[PDB]
Amino acid sequence: KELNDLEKKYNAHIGVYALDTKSGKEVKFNSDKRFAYASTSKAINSAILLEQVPYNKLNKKVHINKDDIVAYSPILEKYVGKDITLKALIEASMTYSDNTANNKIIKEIGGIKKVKQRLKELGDKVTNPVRYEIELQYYSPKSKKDTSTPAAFGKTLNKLIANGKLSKENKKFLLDLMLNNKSGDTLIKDGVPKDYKVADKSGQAITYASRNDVAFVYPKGQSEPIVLVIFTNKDNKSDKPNDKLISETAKSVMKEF
Repeated sequence: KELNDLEKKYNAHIGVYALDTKSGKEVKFNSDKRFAYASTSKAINSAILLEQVPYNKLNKKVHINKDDIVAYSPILEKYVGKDITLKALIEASMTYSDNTANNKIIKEIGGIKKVKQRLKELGDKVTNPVRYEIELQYYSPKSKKDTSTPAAFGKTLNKLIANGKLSKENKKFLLDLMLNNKSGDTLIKDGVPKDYKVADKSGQAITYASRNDVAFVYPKGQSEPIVLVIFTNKDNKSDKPNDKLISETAKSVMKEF
């Protein structure tokens, strides 16, 4: 199935970057075009924090007040005036896509500027974090704010997590959250073969049908992962996205491996 054909069928724009970490073979399609990354950045922020906090120290607590709360914080709203461990913060952001948990994580790292700084060091000059949740969800094709390209985002996910500086315990804790996440069952998880294990983080911005999924894919019989970045959008501001597009893009791309 050709990807050009998939863009016509759904009337959408597809951006893909896949890297087999075993062979180093790559599959690219509009892999240098910018798209809003939305909530898939939650994975990037959790990883960056886990580089500076050992597994044994995730029990450490942070205080949450009224001022921290942003829209769509299903777990964090129950914590106003309370303390929460860093472990529970990462779980709320990854599993429930909690917006307040993500802003607090970025604060712990030091703020948007420390995140950007870390990306530079990893060699990522493209990913451009500017706003916190939920302003980062307001995408305009005329702005570079909070956008990245499928190639830049995928090489960063490979460096941070697959070939990164995480300890065994931290890497496993994070990947297990991503494997047991039920929010991405309609995406990459829906299009790859049944024997394949998929650890993903999905995303949806408010405008232009911005629907994304990023994953670590384990083919039956291979312990090294295939990193898979799928960013898609439509032409009108108010377009509603169709998840089958991403399931189909994933089935089509996996045929190359």
